[PDB]
Amino acid sequence: TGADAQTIASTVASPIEDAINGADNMIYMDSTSSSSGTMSLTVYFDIGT
Amino acid sequence: DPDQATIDVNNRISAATAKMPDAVKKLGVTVRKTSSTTLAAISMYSSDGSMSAVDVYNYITLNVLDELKRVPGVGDANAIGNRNYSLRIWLKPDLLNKFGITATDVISAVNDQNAQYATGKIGEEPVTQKSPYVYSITMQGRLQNPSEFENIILRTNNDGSFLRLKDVADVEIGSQQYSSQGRLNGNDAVPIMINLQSGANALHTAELVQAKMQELSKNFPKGLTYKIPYDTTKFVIESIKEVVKT
Amino acid sequence: TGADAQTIASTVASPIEDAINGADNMIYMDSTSSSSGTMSLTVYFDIGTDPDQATIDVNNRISAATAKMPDAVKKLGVTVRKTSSTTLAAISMYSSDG
Amino acid sequence: TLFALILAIGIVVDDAIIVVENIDRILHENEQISVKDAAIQAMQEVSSP
Amino acid sequence: CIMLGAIFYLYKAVPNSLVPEEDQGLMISIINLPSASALHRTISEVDHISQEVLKTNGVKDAMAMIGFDLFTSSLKENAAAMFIGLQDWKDRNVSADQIIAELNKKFAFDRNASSVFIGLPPIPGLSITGGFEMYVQNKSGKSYDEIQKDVNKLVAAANQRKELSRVRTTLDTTFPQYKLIIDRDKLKHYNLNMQDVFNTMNATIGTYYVNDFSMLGKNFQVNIRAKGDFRNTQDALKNIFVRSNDGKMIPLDSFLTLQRSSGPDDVKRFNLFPAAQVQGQPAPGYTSGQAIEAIAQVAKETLGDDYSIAWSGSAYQEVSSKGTASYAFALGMIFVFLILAAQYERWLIPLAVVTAVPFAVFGSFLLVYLRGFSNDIYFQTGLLLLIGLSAKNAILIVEFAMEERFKKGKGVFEAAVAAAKLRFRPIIMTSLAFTFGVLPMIFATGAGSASRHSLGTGLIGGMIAASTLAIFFVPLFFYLLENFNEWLDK
Amino acid sequence: FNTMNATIGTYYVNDFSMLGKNFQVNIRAKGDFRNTQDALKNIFVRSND
Amino acid sequence: VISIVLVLCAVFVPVSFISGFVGEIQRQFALTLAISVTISGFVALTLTP
Amino acid sequence: FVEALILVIIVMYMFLKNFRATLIPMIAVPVSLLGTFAGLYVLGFSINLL
Repeated sequence: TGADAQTIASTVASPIEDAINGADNMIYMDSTSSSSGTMSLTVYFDIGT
Repeated sequence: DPDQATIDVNNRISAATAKMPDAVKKLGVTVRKTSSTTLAAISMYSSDGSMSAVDVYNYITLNVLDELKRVPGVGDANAIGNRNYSLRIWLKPDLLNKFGITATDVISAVNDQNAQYATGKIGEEPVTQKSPYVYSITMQGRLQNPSEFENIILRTNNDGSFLRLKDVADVEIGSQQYSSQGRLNGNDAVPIMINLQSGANALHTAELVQAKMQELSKNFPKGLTYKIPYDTTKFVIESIKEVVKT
Repeated sequence: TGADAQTIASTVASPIEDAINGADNMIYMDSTSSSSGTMSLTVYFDIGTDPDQATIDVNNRISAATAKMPDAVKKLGVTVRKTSSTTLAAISMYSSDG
Repeated sequence: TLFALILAIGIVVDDAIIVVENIDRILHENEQISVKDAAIQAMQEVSSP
Repeated sequence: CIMLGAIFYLYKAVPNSLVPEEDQGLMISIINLPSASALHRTISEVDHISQEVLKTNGVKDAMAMIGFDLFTSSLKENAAAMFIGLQDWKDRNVSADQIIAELNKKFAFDRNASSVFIGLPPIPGLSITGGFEMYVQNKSGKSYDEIQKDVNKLVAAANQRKELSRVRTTLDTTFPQYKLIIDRDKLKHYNLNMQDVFNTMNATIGTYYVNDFSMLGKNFQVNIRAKGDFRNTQDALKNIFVRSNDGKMIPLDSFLTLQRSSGPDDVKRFNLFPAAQVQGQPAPGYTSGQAIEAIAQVAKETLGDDYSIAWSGSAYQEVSSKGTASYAFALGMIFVFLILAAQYERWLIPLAVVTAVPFAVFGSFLLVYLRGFSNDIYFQTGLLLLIGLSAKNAILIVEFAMEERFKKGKGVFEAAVAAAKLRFRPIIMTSLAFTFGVLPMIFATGAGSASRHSLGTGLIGGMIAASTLAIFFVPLFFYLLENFNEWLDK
Repeated sequence: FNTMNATIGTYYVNDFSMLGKNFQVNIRAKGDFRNTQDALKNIFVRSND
Repeated sequence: VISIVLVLCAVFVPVSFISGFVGEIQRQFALTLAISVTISGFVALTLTP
Repeated sequence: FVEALILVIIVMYMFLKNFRATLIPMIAVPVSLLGTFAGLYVLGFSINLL
């Protein structure tokens, strides 16, 4: 809370996304970041895991 | 599956650590896989009377109990009572007020004079003046024996002398807690309760327990003996022999 | 960050007293506390163990052993990493003369 | 499982003795036939049961 | 039967080994400047050693990790490890055996910085292909300056005689340090708190991490630290101040009088207790298994009533358990005998097929004796293939001998000869199509030649003696056992 | 709160080491009171004055 | 030929029952040869003739 | 593999004399080894040094 919408995706989502990438049976992921302080990152996996 | 169910509970504790009080977060909610019953119960005592009872608890929390937690299959091996010795500070409200010292003065003085902090190294790298060697810095900030704790000085008097902690309190290595004791046929004995996993082989693991206890028995001091009078698997062994007979 | 290796030896004694876990898993473990500022605690598990199972098991317990840690370490970070994976290839990166 | 094995002692020999007994019937009713051929005539009778 | 005794001596007189080392273009160097030392002086020596290793005609590329000691897995500034890559065997004219014997002789007996050159093992499981890796614990909890004085009783005597020749320990409390001595009377007489004086010391002659800042997306640390020139001195603590409670600034030279001392740089805890790592390897002739049984015996003698002779590394995987290598071969033979007894319809006939196996192990253990090899596991691998092939041909031989004696009606003598006459053509043409097939392994020129030079030298001599020495005796045992079987009719 | 928890109850404070393992330092007033109302007479805490 | 497969697998499979560090290497060789003997043995009495 | 396959070609022509006889092992050895790969795959193994 209290951060810009862009600073959340830059300082909170990036060390998370860069660390989750390379996971097993992962297809793609997206993270929405709002000025309300919320960072919602959903990681999608391959069908049948 | 014990593990599929375990890492399914985990994916609900971290999922619901948001609707959580902040004070329980810091100490951490712990999830583990262990049976709700007790597999066995070991008892250790002094066969003569020199080891007493609270001292035997320490021999367990130093040599015995740590090895019992690692034999294959056991889920938990807690010694009841928490009677391992702590460094107890016994304040006296009389002498605390004879010297105008509230208990908070002893709290910060002990918390500050007993802790250990980071120091650093001497002459590492962002240097232009050449350094031949490089040295580490040992610290030694904790206090080992109770005498050093008595000298925790709460107040510095203007006449050079200091108001030490012993002048308002008593220091002794006693016990983390004496809320419980233990008996074995009337003798002062320390109880150790051994748990089983969520789906291990009670016959297998409980036999490895007695085998490990026999290994640690070779290093017992003086008249320190042990007996395991409660074992829910010995009935299984004695009932297996009956079927071979049948 | 700082600390004589004797002090780091008293911040590894908390995960050491914590990484005593495993239903069908652990054999032994060795920690090396260094004056260089780091401590590497290597836990070996019994052969024939799912490395993902061994990783999630040892990692689940440290989340409860962090309350007794100094603040200079909780601030920096404690990391677990499976090391039974086969090492493929290594790469060296440098700038020649430039 | 150990209860079923003691239970099996009295059923495992059910088929064995139910054929050996029929060999004795043929022998006490046929002085001519030989033992090796009597076992042949036995399995002719007590195989369906 | 005399040949059977020749196999007992052939087996007892060959070196019992495990796997053989081979020339895979790879080199490692453990550079160790004297203890403590400095980083820049290690750099001055790393770029000096990485220059003369490129001088050899069989070296291709090199790279080093300055400031990380592999002897301890820690990043000590006085050491470095170097990773060297050799040229391809099509270009290099020498192997790594004499290159190491040249380099570890040129450097390790000269420079002030010790540099031992070794090579990576072929299989990552073993720790030193022949030696051990054991830890010695202490439940009683004693000072490191005394446990150092106890491990010396073990290592110095383990190298005296007995069965080992290079028993090492990695515990060293004789590492230089600066022990700060506190004066609690002064620190509080000066009206100071200890959280303050050590928080300001971590910001001057130590690294202090305050917070992070934004740049290029990533958030990096910021660290307060005195300039290096006012920290490299012996007593740089003389110009660091702390704000007192009263308001005055107080020098740390009053109560923090620094002094030299000795203590371990890397403290290691193995299984909850302080422990020391012991590494080594046996003498030229001693086997690995008994060498692990050597330190165990001598450690029960020169230790105390609180030191657990714990085990780790590969020496623990061998100590863990026993009693399995036999009850698998035994049931294998029982299943072999029954599989054949159901085929030949006789009990005393499958023994003829079994007798044609000692020929394969005699010819296989003979060629590895003349060439001077050791029965590793790549050689015993082909020994399995030869028993499976020798016994295969022997099955068909006794099969046609049973067919000739009982279907065609020929006599035992005339059938034992007519059967070997039938099987002679295929046995030879398989051997010529197989001995010639795995013949390129004898003169193998490339990587992984440790296996093929022992695999080929094993199953080439085995194939010769299992299809020229063996094909004469399979009929004899049929002649002996079948005649004895017809005797039993009486 | 820390005064009552270090006189009537037991206080946590930092730990100490001996013989190997790390044990606790625990603070509690040795002044034992059969009752309780007299305890609050003698336990003090200085204010912001 | 059928007895060859039942007797060559009788010497390849048993050496796969040693759980030692050396035995786990030899399990690779043995079971590979056991697959070869069985598969090439099946091809021997079906595809070859 | 191809060397032992060619040695089979030579041994088959030397001991039987007809090229039609050397063509048959040229189909057994490929299919047998090829099928052995399917065995090593489904059973669980993988292609490695050993």
